[PDB]
Amino acid sequence: NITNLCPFDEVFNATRFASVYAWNRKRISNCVADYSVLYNFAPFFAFKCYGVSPTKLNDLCFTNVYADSFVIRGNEVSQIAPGQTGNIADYNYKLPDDFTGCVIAWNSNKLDSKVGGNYNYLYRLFRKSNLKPFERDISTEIYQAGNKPCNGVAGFNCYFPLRSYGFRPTYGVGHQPYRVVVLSFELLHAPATVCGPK
Amino acid sequence: STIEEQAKTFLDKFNHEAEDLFYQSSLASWNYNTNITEENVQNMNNAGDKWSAFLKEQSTLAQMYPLQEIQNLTVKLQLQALQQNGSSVLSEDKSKRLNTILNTMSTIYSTGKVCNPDNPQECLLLEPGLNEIMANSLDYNERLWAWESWRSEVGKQLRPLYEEYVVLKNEMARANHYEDYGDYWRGDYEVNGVDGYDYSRGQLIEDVEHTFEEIKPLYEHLHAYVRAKLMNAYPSYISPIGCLPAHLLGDMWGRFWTNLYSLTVPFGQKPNIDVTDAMVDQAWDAQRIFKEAEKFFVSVGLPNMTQGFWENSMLTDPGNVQKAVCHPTAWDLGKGDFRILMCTKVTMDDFLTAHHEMGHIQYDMAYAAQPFLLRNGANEGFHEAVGEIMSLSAATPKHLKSIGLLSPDFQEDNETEINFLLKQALTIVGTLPFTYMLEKWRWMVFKGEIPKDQWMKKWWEMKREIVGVVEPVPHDETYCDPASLFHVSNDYSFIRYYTRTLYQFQFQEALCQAAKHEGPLHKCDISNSTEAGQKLFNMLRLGKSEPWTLALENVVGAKNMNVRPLLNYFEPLFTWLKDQNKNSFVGWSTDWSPY
Ligand SMILES: *[C@@H]1O[C@H](CO)[C@@H](O)[C@H](O)[C@H]1NC(C)=O
Ligand SMILES: *[C@@H]1O[C@H](CO)[C@@H](O)[C@H](O)[C@H]1NC(C)=O
Ligand SMILES: *[C@@H]1O[C@H](CO)[C@@H](O)[C@H](O)[C@H]1NC(C)=O
Ligand SMILES: [Cl-]
Ligand SMILES: [Zn+2]
Repeated sequence: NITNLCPFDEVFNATRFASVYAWNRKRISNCVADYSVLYNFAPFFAFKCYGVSPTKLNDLCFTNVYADSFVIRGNEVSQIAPGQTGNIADYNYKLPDDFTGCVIAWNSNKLDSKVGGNYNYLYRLFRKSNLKPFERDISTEIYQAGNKPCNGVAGFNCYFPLRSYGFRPTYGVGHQPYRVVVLSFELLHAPATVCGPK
Repeated sequence: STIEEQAKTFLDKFNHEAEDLFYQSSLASWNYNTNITEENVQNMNNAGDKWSAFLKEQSTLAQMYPLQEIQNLTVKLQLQALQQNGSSVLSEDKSKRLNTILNTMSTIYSTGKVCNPDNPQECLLLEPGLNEIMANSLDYNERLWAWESWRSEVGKQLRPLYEEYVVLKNEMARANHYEDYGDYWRGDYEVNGVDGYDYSRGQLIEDVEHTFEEIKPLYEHLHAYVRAKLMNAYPSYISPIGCLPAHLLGDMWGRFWTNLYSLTVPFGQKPNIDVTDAMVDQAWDAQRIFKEAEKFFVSVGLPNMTQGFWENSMLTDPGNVQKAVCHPTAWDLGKGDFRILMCTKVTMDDFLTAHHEMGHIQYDMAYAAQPFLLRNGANEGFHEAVGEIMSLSAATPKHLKSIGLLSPDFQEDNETEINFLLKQALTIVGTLPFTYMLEKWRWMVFKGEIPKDQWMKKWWEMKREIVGVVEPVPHDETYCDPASLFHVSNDYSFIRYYTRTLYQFQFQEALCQAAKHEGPLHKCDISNSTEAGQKLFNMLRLGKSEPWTLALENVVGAKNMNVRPLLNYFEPLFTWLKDQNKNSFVGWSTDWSPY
């Protein structure tokens, strides 16, 4: 039978993804969990699963199917995983240690790169402390790197936290843009009203 | 927060912004070089000025750190490379004066043209015509007059400018807590803050003199042989026991003796190993040559080139509708963008040059994971050595016959081996004394050991003593022979061509041991040697994040420069010359002159 399948293409086939410092989160809680992600650019660069195996995923029920998305560099995809260190993992997007889900990443050079440089994607470079798991911080306050507060002005020892990317088609595979999306699954000890197809 | 955290944050921000801006500038410069147009010229110009202003303001902001409280050697080296004040230390007047002096020097050297008494309208400039004569002219008087007139025309006009440039650079470097500009140049090899691998600037001169002490015998015998062979081509002008004229070296300055092979050929009956005609018969092209170089490099164990390389790099001249500089160039635009600009033709020279450029690009990619301020070679000589070892290993007959260029029905013999070794010595070991004496003279001038009224006298005396090249005619002190060279008038260090020439053989002999070689060093091929490739990559990956001595230890196992591999390379040629250099007295008498 069929009730209504998941709008997974709405996040996998979006016209433009969101930045890392403001990564979006879409709650999928009332849809038939049809995991057929293969048709979205089957040649995935990184298709890894944490806490669940690849295909048995399609025949298991869950309460929340939260889906997070953002764009990062090709060499930064390794930071999107349980127990990782770096700029992204700590200051932009942190995954829990016992994360149960999947992480899909694919190249988006043609879409998110221009001959003149796509400076629309920003990322946090400085922060007072490391972010917690699944924490979101839009703060754009001047990071105090010196001793005085700087009164909230950009100057010496007072740098702006967010930095741009400037993706270009001539960049190397390591620096080309990579659209990444995470499929978070968690059981809240609640009745799973919806499940996947049989 | 201690100063270390502030330094780390500033260095990260600078890394990001400078990476972006340097990629922009390199892209503009590439667009200009690959297409000479006013629009691309303007793009290169504005990109360059913005990048330079960003670098200058960042260095100004970097000077706010004492650098003595920091302990991280990486941050220390990054700041040292970024905190160098440079020419801004002197007052603005001295800055403008030195900039004007440099500009006029470069323009006078480039726009220099010599009028001749043969015809009132028969002037020829340096690059074309004059070099053709100095290389292929067999007439004594013609090349003598040309060599004398070029100097009398350029050095006499540059001497008043050099008298200002020397003192200006001395007052500039001394203000930077240095002894002189010659010492400032030697700061590249300076290693401090790491016991066991440290290296002072003063040790460079001593080590170079020690290496030249061992280079001398082979060069003495080579010079004796070249002289004995030149007596037949230029009779009534050369001495049996005396030095050689300066206009019989094959070039305007005698830096390279490649043009003397046509006269000092040991066995001219058998032609040299040339695979030019063998390539056109197989319908070879730039793409095939570069793919063969790729297969050779990956066979050693190095990563294959980026996809953007084959897509963005221009490896063949599109014709005179997209005009570009035909010089072989390696372009590391940054952020994983690597390209090679070369008008690749179907010739063995183009094959070797493509191998060299591919090796340079491999080196550039090795340390790609290092900071922007450390994305460079260990020193000014390591890059060219790493690029030349590949061309050396590729030019061997075994490699040419393994890839299908040389016919299997041909076994090398001693005659062709001696010919190739001697032709290589004409440019490798034949130029070492020139570079050494030039650098020593420049150092002594910058230090002040040579008074202003003894420049040319000391220059010619050192030439006679070291290189064994006598002056053809009396030269007044208003002359300036050193300024006649490009690297001297354009304010470019020249010792790199010596230290690099030694590092070349140091690496060649260090990689042959890993490949389990069983013959002479000139027949070694690092192809299919995974251990040698990994040993080399373990050093190319470091780049500038570690001292150059430690990098040298990784490959060669020695902490300091060594010239024994250089002599081992030309050991068969040395024995052949010794066996042949007995018909006349070996050496030269500096007291004799052709006038
Ligand atoms: C110095 O800083 C760099 C970059 O933060 C770091 O990788 C290195 O381990 C530090 N070394 C020390 C603690 O001396
Ligand atoms: C590396 O070499 C292999 C074998 O030739 C090839 O399949 C692959 O596409 C190459 N990759 C790059 C980045 O050139
Ligand atoms: C390297 O290996 C290839 C393939 O086995 C072979 O064709 C080539 O002759 C070898 N080259 C040398 C000289 O080791
Ligand atoms: Cl000279
Ligand atoms: Zn080179």
